[PDB]
Amino acid sequence: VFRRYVEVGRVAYISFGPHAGKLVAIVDVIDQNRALVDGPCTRVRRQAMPFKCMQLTDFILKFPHSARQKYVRKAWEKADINTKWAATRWAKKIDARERKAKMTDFDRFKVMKAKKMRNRIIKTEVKKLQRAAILKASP
Amino acid sequence: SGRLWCKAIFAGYKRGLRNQREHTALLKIEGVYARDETEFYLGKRCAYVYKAKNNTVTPGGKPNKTRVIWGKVTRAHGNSGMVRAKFRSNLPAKAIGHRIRVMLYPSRI
Amino acid sequence: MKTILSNQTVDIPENVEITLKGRTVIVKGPRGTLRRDFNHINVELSLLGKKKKRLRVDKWWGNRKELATVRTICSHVQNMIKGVTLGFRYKMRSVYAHFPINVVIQENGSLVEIRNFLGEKYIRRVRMRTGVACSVSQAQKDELILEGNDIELVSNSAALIQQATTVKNKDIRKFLDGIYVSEKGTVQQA
Amino acid sequence: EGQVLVLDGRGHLLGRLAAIVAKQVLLGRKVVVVRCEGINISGNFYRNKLKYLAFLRKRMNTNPSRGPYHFRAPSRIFWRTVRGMLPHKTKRGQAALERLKVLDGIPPPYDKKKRMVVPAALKVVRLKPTRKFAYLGRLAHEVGWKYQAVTATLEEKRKEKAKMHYRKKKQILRLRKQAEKNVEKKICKFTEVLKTNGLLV
Amino acid sequence: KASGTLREYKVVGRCLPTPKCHTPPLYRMRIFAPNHVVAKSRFWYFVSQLKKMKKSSGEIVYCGQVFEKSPLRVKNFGIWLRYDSRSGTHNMYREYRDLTTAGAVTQCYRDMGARHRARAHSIQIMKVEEIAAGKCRRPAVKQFHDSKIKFPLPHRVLRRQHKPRFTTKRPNTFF
Amino acid sequence: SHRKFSAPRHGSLGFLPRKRSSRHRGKVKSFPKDDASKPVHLTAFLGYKAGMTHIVREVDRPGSKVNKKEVVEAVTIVETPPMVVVGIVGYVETPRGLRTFKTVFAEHISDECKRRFYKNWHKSKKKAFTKYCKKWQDDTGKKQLEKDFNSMKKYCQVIRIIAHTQMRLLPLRQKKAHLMEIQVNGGTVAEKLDWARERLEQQVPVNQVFGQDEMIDVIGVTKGKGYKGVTSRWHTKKLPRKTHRGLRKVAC
RNA sequence: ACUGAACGCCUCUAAGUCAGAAUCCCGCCCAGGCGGAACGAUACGGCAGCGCCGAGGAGCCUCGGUUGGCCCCGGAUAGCCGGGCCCCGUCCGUCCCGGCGUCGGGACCGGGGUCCGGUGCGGAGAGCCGUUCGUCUUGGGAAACGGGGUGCGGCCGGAAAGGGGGCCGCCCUCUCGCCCGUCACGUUGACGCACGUUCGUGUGGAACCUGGCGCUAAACCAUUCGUAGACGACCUGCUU
RNA sequence: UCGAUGUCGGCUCUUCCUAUCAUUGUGAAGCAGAAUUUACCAAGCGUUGGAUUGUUCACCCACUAAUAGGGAACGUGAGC
RNA sequence: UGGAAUGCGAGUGCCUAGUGGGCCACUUUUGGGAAGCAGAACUGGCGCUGCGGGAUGAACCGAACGCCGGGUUAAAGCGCCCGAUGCCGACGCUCAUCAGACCCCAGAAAAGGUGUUGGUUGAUAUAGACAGCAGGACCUGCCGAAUCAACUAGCCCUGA
RNA sequence: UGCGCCGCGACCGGCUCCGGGACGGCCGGGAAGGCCCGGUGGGGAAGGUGGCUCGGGGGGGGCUCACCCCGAGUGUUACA
Repeated sequence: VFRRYVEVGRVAYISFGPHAGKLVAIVDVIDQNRALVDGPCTRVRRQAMPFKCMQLTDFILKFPHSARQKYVRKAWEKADINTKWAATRWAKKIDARERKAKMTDFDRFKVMKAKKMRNRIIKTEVKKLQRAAILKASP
Repeated sequence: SGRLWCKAIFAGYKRGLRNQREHTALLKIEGVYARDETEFYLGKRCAYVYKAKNNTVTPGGKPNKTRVIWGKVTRAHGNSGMVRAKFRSNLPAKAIGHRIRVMLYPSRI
Repeated sequence: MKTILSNQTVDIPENVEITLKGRTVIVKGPRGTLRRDFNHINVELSLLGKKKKRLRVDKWWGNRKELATVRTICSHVQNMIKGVTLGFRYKMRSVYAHFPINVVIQENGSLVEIRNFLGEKYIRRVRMRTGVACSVSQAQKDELILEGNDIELVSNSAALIQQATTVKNKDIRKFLDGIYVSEKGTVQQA
Repeated sequence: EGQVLVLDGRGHLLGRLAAIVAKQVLLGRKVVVVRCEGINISGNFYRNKLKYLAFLRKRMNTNPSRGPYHFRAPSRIFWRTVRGMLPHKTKRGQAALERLKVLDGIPPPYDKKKRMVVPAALKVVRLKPTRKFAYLGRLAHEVGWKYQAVTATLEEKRKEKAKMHYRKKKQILRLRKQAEKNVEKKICKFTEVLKTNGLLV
Repeated sequence: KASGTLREYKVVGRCLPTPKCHTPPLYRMRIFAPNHVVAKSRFWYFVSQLKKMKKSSGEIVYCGQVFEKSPLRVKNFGIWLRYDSRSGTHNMYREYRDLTTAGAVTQCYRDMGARHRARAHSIQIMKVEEIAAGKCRRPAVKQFHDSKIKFPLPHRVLRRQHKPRFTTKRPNTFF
Repeated sequence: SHRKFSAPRHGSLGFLPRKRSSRHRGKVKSFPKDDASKPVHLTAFLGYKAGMTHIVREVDRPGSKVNKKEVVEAVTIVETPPMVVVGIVGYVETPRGLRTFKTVFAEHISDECKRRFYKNWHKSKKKAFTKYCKKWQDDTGKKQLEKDFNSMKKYCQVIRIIAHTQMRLLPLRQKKAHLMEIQVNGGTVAEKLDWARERLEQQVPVNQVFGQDEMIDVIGVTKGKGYKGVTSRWHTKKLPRKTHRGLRKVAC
């Protein structure tokens, strides 16, 4: 039933630590609560992180446990984890959530104008398809 | 054309368990539920707007039934977004659980 | 101590199809179908293989108490497998010293009437669980036969009549009267 | 937010929901709690049933009609747990208590409304999955609550009607997706503005 | 004593020079204490019960913190300790996995308090050494000696309660 | 210290309030449980206690000492003239209990039943139900009645009939009829309503409610005896003759 | 006692089941909340009161709060959400012979499956809807199967605790509104300043004038009764 | 508590406790049956009529399913 | 060279009221089974004293007081009553059909548990462990990797 | 010297609680860590990669051939 696994090479997303919003790779498992992680291509140096602050992703790198930074970096660059992450829907939601939080007052005004006009056109079409559906169902 | 104040609730006076100091009021501002979010509201003017029976003069208007006790947000309280405020006259106890406006007037942003 | 992984596997015969709706297990065989819910146990159930299918039970980060549920689930599923292929047949015998125990079967094996137990006039009527049929055996003089697919339903029905014929206010060591489960087996042997 | 806070009591824990409701109602908010029979209490049913029976034994032996009143409906059971969290002997506590409304089932005002949930009181969040718990509906029925079957049939009728309303909502939603594709040429500029600003990405 | 996250201190001391003994021997201990002030007090506690040397008749020649040599390497630690129970004193050997020697000792103080209600004043730590994976003895530590370690995170409790504090959607804990 | 010798308590706390009844007419507090498979029938009736006499009969219980022997048994005579159906009440089941949904009355209601609606019939103008009855005649009102029976059909779980006794036929000073709700049991709610509607304004004799040698329940108000001491009210032991300040009382 | 691990066997116990009592809880019975419901009748006749049409307004006093809305699946959590396809049952309306034939299709659900997407929920409550300076000259988009009139009717709307919307026709308002431009102004450009900006035609009370349709009663005392009773109270009768 | 808390016992009446005599449901025996003893859930219900004594206590006579033990200002005197 | 350090202005007379029932606590201590009993030593306290905390309380913990504004603490706390953890607090332990929950303090012991968690000591097991399938009557063959015993001490349970 | 009443602002000073930015000292003259395929190096193991052997599960082409994915050994850098 499970698909994501804490394992050596698993890429994880940090949620709330000092390194919130970074990607790390699991290098070793210290115990059931802590894992040795390394972020050589994401400006996170090797350290111990709790499993409570990391959200596992789909990407699994290939390196042995306790491998040094250069081998974690070679795997990260070979798999191109940075560009693959940016192409995911998880990252797109993150970037949309951050840019909506940065919306200015003038941008809020312009979104109001666009949303007002957009919903008028959609509402008109939804009504037309309603009438088509009810007429086709009951001629 | 629209509201120009933030919604706050007069939770109670600054107090211990068995001693109540009435010169300081404690406010809960809507949408502020952490100590680090209370910085914006420090020094903001706050108003207790109520209604009475007799008419009183209104600045820039005709006499009506609206009376105001003015105050300002002094500092944060707790680490859950509550603030404390000092009003020119100590607030009446009937206002506990009722609306207090935070007017955004003295602006730093 | 929380063990990382405890696992066990059950082999599924060729005459049985097992389907998993989460922790609900459906076992289908020549004698019928059985269903059982395991939502009270936090384990992961998997089906492995295209031919010679297997059921694997996994428990992660379990303590000693919840590691004991892995084999319990496996044993239950092995019971539903044998229930739909071989069935369950519990034979009972009537033991008496003076007063014969008269057993009459009504409603196609659903109601068991026991008369003259220790000579008294009260008629004991025991109702079998749904899907359990009671029969009077022709091989032995006084022996009952319970048949069904669910092992828990068949054995609960046997317990119902064994406790119905209980002796009161007398030394149970000496009187020894009653109907007792003699052997547990299968409807068909294979 | 504000206005009236309507809470679905199903799946919540009794005291943890009561503590949150008690503070909200002291802050001036009007609170409505529906489906109080779905409220859970930690610990096996027998232990919680014993707790209520000990409560039933408490009674003024000179005149029990004066004595403590043991309400058996789950809504009134919840009302009394919030009552013990409020200063109900003062005017402020009484006024706050009047702002609370508790209901068994979902009567006419409030099924055609969206109910809220308090995650800090949910059983799936606050209880370990291997710990036993009790249902307030069953516990109330075993101590004298008269209407659990009736509230069950009315719940079933409500869930059927809510199911038809949801299919109509789904058909509207899938029509709106088809409308979006149909007018993509004439709404592209407005969609572009929304995407740039974090909506619709 | 009490604890924060302990550090390791190398404390070297001796007796004051005397006409009988002009060059008294130097003694060294490894002390795990929250700060160097507590480390010196702990040094005098042990050396007085071992070598008949009191603080008033001696001096602390050196007291510095011992930094971890491989803080990015996962290790197994054996701790030899003795502690006082409510009835009797006992010798215990325990294992921990950690990145630093001090962190393993802090784990041991927490674990003694959790499992035996032992307070820090009732514990004496006499040996801490790094153990190879082949010489570990406790099953709790041995299960992480697996080059293909792999486990999911089954039932994640929502820790961000009270952030909305009132929501339409019930939380999902599968991930 | 403990009671020296044990004795059971005097009286029962199951009739505790021991006050004057708030009602003069007996009240059915629980009707027989409804069974939809049984035919449609009434469950109660109203009678009047005329007197007592004794009968002679021969009993038929085989193992008794009076088997096949003649016995004398006291009996009570309850005069039960037929009741007149004047209304229908519908009830819905709610999580707060049974709630009155809608009641419908007949077109013509006799004066003896209207007397129940007044405290001074002599001074009254007898205007009760004079506008309601016109609804049975008007075409718009007739449609509302049919809609009101249909709503009762699809929403009500309990159906009752409002019936009154005929005090013209009784030798009593009182002329005001007793009104009562009698629950209709058996069948479906639709069948109950159809049964009720067709015998609206009609007469129900007691033989269609009760039958011979059946065991029934009697509800009523006990004979009044006014203020009484503990000796008569609760049957406590009288205190000795030489007691000061009273014998007919509880000492402690 | 059952099934069954822990502990390859065993085990009533750990998860999960069964039978079980002068006990317990409810029922039956007694009372009936500063607790509700359905129904009936609602003021002399010439002086009047009262009810409905959200009645039509104009004004007054009083009690205060508040300062956009969300009209809803059921739920699971060692799993879920959304879409078409197969199987098992259901439903409407078009021809055929009110009722039949899958006679065929569209439109449908409920269940079990199968695929295809999504899942740190984006068909997202970290959300969505709406989002108002006012008029004027005029262009381009959008709409023109639209806006509004408690307009007027008509249909289907609903009982757990009457609040109910959508659809159809006929008129007028007709493309004015919504988005981007252009043009010309403002009873306030009131010359830096608070209680502004709403719900709202708010709750309660009394009154003024004007227009229709309606209504003409009971309760208590007194007098009787004795199915009642210390006194109150209660059960009764008084031109049929 | 001494500018006063009426005092032994009985009578009357209520409620409570269980450390259970009986009765409901059970487990054990040096439990064959009958009778009895040991223990568990358990205080719902019941636990009497008399001779002697001011007596509590005691003792005997006789029925009984049993004739268990206690508290409530050593319950209860503007109740006797 | 004012003959150690530190701190401090000292000396002295007359007249003199109330009091001369005490009580409590750490430590020490006598009689008593013991007592919220009786009797001592030292110091502090209550009495003479309010204030924050211990829900409440003479004596405990903190701190001693003219009327106020700001700031900060002590002891103690921060689910709600009730100010303050609405920290994405850390590691474990523990399920109780009488759970537990904070000095004085307001209720429990000996003895037990194959509940669960640690720890100590000894022993077996490739020639082959412990189980289980049986035989001879402690040995064997078949399954083929951990197991057995004693003790100890945390929470929970019986004792209650 | 004061406003009739209700208010607003500015800068200066005192106390106080906070927020940003930048500079330097010490340690084992910090411990680590990174890069140069570091070197043409030297050793040692296992939580042992590749290879080899044995057993298993899913592939293809047709039940041999075979493409993966496992488990168990053996083994010291090879395809980590």
